[PDB]
Amino acid sequence: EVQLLESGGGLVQPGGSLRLSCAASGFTFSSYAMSWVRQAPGKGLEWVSAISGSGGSTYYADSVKGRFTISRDNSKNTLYLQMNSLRAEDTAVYYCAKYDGIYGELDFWGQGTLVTVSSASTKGPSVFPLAPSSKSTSGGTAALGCLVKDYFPEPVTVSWNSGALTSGVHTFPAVLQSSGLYSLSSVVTVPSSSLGTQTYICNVNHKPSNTKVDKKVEPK
Amino acid sequence: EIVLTQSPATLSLSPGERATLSCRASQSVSSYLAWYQQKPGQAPRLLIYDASNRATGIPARFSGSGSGTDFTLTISSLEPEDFAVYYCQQRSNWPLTFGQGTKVEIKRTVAAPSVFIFPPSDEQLKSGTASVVCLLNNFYPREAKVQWKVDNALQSGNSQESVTEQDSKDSTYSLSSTLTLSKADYEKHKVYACEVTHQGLSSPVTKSFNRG
Repeated sequence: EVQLLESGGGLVQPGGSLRLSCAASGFTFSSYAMSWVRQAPGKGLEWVSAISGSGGSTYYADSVKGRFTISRDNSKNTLYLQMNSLRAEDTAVYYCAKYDGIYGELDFWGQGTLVTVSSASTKGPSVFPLAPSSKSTSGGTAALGCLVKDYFPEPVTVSWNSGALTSGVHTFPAVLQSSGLYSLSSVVTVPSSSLGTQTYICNVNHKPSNTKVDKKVEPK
Repeated sequence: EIVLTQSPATLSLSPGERATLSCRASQSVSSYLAWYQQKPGQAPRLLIYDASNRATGIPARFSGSGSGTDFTLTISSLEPEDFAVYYCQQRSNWPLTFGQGTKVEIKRTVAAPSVFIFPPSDEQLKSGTASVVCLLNNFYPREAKVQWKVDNALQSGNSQESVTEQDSKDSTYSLSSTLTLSKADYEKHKVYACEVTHQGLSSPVTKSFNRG
């Protein structure tokens, strides 16, 4: 099966530069035109650039012409996007996508890589428990969680019991605070009778800052 | 460039109803028009290509029709998992362009939120700050009001709230509000209350604790 694996996204200064990579497998890379498409936080899809199978032909949206360069290395099955002169408005998840030469659609997409263009500093989160109590218990159901506070850039990932616990979990979209820092919470509802017998641990990872936390959430 | 206009912006339809989504191109794109589904936290996925052709493994309940400048995506029977943003896309001409998207929401029966409140941790307090969290769990519709009160004083400006995307299984929402105060403010007051208003509740629900 086809895969497109992206990398290279992260936090960069306005005016700075980044190179995104896309490692393609499961199909004949050189036979296909490729495209980068991006999506700003809370917004729709915007085509960025496209390159022919061989690389001799390239196309760009006007909003990126003269700053970004799309290129490919067929011998490595890799697509690239060199991003120069970055602006706050280039902040987006960038997708790698395979192009159908007959019908004109993008028939397969990578999962994306986040590019954040800002002058704000990287900072790791603090992780605080949302402790179960009688004030978070309603008839044999208890809620408990983790508050993942004050971090930058996005993203953070949150699992529960190293991913063994998935039912009833709600990990919320991060919110940007007035401080310029994000915060998020992740909660789960469990049987109240399990509070004395089952350990609940939220596993937080903020790779931007090299911050990993496991937070055991204990009854209050 | 070719502009693709999507209507409506939002479709809220009951599970099992037929969903019809419209995409209008500014100029004839012939049949070179595709449809994508994007679920929360995921890349778009091709549903339809060449105006009416279904991609590999795409459910038969998805279909497209149209030529030139008028196009339709149809979901024969909406499933709860069908909560997504749907986008059209043309490549009759460079530059490749996309519609602005239709969000299809699943209209389920009313569900009251389950309300939960959380005190700040000792660890955070030692840092000089106090966050109190209120959770509204598994409700419909999305509209809900959370009021924070500290010793009867409505707190405004010092909370942030977040709402999950519609659940793909039960069609509900959840909401988390964080009230943040200094440790000094928190220690000066007694009663911490979250008051929730939602149409599934016969009257507002209050969860509170005393710091003591």
